[PDB]
Amino acid sequence: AEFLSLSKARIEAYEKELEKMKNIIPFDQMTIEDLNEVFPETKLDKKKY
Amino acid sequence: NENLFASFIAPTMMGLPIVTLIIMFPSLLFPTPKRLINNRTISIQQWLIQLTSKQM
Repeated sequence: AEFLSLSKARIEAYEKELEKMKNIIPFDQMTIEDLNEVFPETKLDKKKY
Repeated sequence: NENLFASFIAPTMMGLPIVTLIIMFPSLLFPTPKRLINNRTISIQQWLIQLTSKQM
């Protein structure tokens, strides 16, 4: 009972993780902030290289 | 005595006209886009920085 539902939320969160990936880009030239969800940004002095 | 060069005597003038316009003007040659894909004239300015930011 528990393992079929604990995998179901892991199926439900994975069903939400891909549908948010379709939200980010409506076109190749789409947006500079909607592409700023998957690829990350951070605080000052994170990216060393 | 075939080819005689000439010269002209004239003052060579580094005058000082109104400068604070002339300083600001090579800022507006470079634009900055708020978009993901850009418009193929900033895109070769944006590449030219990537190079020489990887040597300093």
